[PDB]
Amino acid sequence: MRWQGSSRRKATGGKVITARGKRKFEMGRESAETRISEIKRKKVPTMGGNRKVRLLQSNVANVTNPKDGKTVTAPIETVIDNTANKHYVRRNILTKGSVIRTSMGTARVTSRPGQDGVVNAVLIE
Amino acid sequence: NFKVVVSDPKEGRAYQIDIKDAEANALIGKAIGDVVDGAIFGLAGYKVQITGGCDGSGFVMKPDLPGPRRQRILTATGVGYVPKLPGQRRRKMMRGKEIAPDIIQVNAKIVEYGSKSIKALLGL
Amino acid sequence: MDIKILKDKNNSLLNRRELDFVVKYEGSTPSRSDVRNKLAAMLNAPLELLIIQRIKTEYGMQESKGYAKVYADEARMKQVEQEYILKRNPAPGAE
Amino acid sequence: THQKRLSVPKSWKVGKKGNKWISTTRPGPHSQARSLPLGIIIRDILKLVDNSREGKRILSEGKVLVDGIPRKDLRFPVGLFDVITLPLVNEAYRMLQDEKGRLTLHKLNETNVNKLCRINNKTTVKGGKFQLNLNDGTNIIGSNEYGTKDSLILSIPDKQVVKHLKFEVGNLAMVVGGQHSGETGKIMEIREVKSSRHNTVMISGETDFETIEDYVIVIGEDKPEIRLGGEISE
Amino acid sequence: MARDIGLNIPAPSEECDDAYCPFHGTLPVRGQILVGTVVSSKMDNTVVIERQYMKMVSKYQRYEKRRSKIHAHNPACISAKVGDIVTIAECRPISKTKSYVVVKAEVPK
RNA sequence: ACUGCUCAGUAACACGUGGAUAACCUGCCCUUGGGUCCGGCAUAACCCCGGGAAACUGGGGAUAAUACCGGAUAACGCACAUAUGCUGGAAUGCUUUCUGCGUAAAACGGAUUCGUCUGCCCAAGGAUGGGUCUGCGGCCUAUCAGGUAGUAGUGGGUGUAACGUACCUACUAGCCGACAACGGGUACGGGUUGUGAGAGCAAGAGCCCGGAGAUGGAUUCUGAGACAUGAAUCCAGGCCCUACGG
Ligand SMILES: [Mg+2]
Ligand SMILES: [Mg+2]
Ligand SMILES: [Zn+2]
Repeated sequence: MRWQGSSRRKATGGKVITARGKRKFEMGRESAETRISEIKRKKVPTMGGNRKVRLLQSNVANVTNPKDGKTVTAPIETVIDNTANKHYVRRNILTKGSVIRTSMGTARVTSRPGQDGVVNAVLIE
Repeated sequence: NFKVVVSDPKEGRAYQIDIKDAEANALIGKAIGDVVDGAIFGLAGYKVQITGGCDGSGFVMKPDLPGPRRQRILTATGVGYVPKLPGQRRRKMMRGKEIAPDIIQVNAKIVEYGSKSIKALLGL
Repeated sequence: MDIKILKDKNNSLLNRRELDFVVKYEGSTPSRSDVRNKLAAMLNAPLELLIIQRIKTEYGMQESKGYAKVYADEARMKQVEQEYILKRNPAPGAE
Repeated sequence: THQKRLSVPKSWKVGKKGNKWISTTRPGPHSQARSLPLGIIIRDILKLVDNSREGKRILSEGKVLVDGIPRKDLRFPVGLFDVITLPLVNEAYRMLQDEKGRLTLHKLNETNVNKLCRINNKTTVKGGKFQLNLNDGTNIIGSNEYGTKDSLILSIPDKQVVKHLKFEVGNLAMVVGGQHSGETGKIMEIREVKSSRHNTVMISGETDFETIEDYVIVIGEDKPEIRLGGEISE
Repeated sequence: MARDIGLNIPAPSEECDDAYCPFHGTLPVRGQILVGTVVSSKMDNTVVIERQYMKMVSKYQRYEKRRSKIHAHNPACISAKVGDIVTIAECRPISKTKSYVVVKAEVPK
C-alpha cells in the first residue's frame, strides 16, 4: 500500500490541509521489484476485476532480434546497467529500460515486468 | 475430567463418555490426530484418533495452531469461525491441539477396530 | 340521485372499460354500493363486474365525480384491482 | 440510482409534482439526458395505465413493444425518433424534441414503419468489420460509404437498412438541440471549421441560421422519409 | 502530430526529439487554447507565463487589471524566449504543475 | 457503496461555470459480432453426540447445485510489416492484420405450452457511476513579510483504473509573494435569502446540486464499486452483559 493522492503542497510550500480522508481509489500497491531467480508471478487483483500480473523473479527473457525480427526465449544472466537507478544494477533488479545479458546477446528491457507479467527484452543491435 | 465424544463412522453413532483420573491424565498432552489405546477407554483393542476439543468457557481448539495455551486469531474463515458478512474477519479465542486440564470436551473418531463390538465394550 | 356519464374509454391492454360520469345527487352523498347500482343500468354492468373507484363530491353544489370501471372477468379484477378496492366494493352476498 | 422531483432533467416534460423520486430510468443505450422511462411514458403521455404496479403488469405481459421488442421493464430509456407500437389499437408514437428541447410523442398512422438512427464513431471490430457504434436494433456493418453522421434508416423489428440517407449540401436536416430544436430545414453549408471543440454547419429551413453539427439530424433526402410529425397528443 | 491544415499553427523549422513535443513527439495537445507572455524561463522545458486581463467591478462600474501566472511546457524546438508573447494549449499533466504546452512563441515587436 | 442523517472539518479544482480525459475504471442496462468445450467432487442444512453463563460453536456419518477446482479455442505485453477507419491542429488509438515469443474465458443453467423466455463467457461501442484534469468566479486580517527543499523543474523509472514527485533515482536552482505568499480569524459551497426606490448592504440551518463525517484516530477485509451510517481490527475515551473463565 502507498498513497498516490494529490498531496504535495500547493505551489509555494503552504502545507495543504486535507479536507478528505485517504480514499480507496488513491491507494497504490507496493513496487514488486523483479530479480533474476525462479520465474515467479502473482495475480494481484485491481479495480473492476482486472487481475494485473506482477512478476517477482525471472532468469528467462523474450529477446527480440531487430535485424531479422525473430523472437526467441533466452535466459537472463545479469542486468548490465540501468538509467533509472544506479542501485538496481548492483541489486540485479529488472526494471523497464534496463539492460540485461542473455544467451542470445545483450538486450534492453522494453516491458514493465510489474505491469506486463513477462520480461520482454529487445536484443540490442 | 474429560467429557469425550466418540463417533462411529460405520454407523454415524456417537457415544458420549465421562472420564476421569489416570485415563484423563493420559489424555492430557495428546494433540489432535494422536491415536490412543482402548485401555484408556476400556475398549477391547479399539484405537481412537483425537480430532477436536474445546475449553470450559466454550473456546474451540484448533488443529492448525501448535501449542497448548490460548491465542488470539484474526481469521476470515476456517474452523470455529463463521462469517456473518461475506469475507468478514474477526478476532476470536482459539486453542491449540494440545490437551490441557482446562479442556472439557474431546471430539474423536474410532479408527483401529477391536475384536468386540464398540457398544458392548463400554458396558452397553 | 342522478348520474350522467361522459367518458367510457376501454383500455385494450387490459380489456376493461373506464367509466367517467358526473353525479347529480341531491343532499346526501350516495354510498358506493348505491352509485354502483345506479351506474350498472347505464352500461349493462353487473355489481360484481361494475366497479367504482370514487364518487367524490365537491363543495357547494351537489355534484360528484365518479371514476367507475367495467371488466369482462371478476378474476381479472382480482388480478388487477387492489385488495382495498375489492373489499370496498361489496360482492353479491359479500360480508 | 435515484433521481428527485426537483432535479428532473430539462428534456423531461413532466412537471415537478409528487414526492421526490420520479421513476429512475436505467443506464440504457440512449443518453439519460434525452430519455424518459417507458413506465413514465405509458403512465403520463398515453394514459393506458395509471398506477406503477398496473404499468409494470401491462409491460410484463408483453403488451407494449419498442421497435418490436416487448420490454417488460418500466425503467427502459427512450431516445429521439424512437417508435412505440401498440398492436391492439394500431397506435404508433415517435419520440420527438419540441422547440424547447423537451421530449414529446407524435402519433403515427401505420403500425409498421422504419426507425432512424445516426452514425457517431466508425470503428473497426477485428475481423474486417467497420463498426458504426450502433446502440439499438440490428444493422449492417458496412463499408466506407457509411460515413459519420450519415443518419441511417432501418426497418422494424428486423432493423434492416431501408435507404442510406447520406447528407450533402442542400439535403434535409433536423435540429436536435439549442434554441432551434424541431426547426427542420435544408442544409446550406457543412463547413469543416477546424477547431479544438468541434466543427459547424449551416442550415436554413423557414429561417436561416448557424447550428452545431451535433445538433443536426440527416432526416431525409429532400422530404421526410420517416413519419416525423403526426399528431401531438399529450 | 506534425500536421498541416487550416489554422494548424504548423511545426517549426527545427526538429525536436522531445517526448512531450506536440509537433514531433507523441503528446496530443487538446483543451482550451490560451495566449500569454514569458515571465521568466529559468526552468527546464517550462516557461512561467503571465495572463493579464481586466474584471469590471459591478458596484464601482470601473476596471482592475488582474495578473496571473501559468506554468507551460516549453519544447526545445519552440524554445519560448523571455518576455515574448506565446500561445499555449492544454495537454495532459506533464509534471506537478504543467498541463499546458506552448505552441507558438513570437518574439515581441 | 443507492436513499436517509448530520454540517464538525475544509479559505480548498471543495464549490459555481466553461473545456478536457487522445490519461482512465465501470455490476446491473443496451445493440451487433462470436462462443457456450471436457471433466474432477468436496462441503451445507439432515443423522449421531455435545461443549458454552452467554457470545459463540466441536466431532463422525450422507449428499447437491448457476458452489469450487483441473483441461482445450482470447485478452496482455514485447518486436515487426500491412490501406485514411474515426477524430481530426491532431495517433498516441482502432487497427487488414498476420508473424513468432511469452500468454485464456463461460452455466449446452434453468423453466416452458418444446412456440420460446430468461441466464453464463466473449469482442466493439454506448449509457450509467465515479477518479483525474484547468480558464475563471466569490471572506477578515500587516498589531501576519518572506515562504518553500520533495519544495520548482528535466531525463530514466516505479506504482496506478489512469496523467502526475503520487513515490524513487541522476541532475538542474528553481517555485510562490509586497498586484498580499506564509500565518492567524472565520465558514459546509452554490442555486439563493434578507432588505431598500434603487446602487447596494447583511445571512447563506430547512427545499434541490456537490462536498465531508460516522465517539476522536489509524488500518483492513468483501465487492464492479467502500476504506462501508445498520463491516471488521486496535489505540484513546466512556459505557455494558457476566456463572468472573469472558
Ligand atoms: Mg479489488
Ligand atoms: Mg498533478
Ligand atoms: Zn516540436
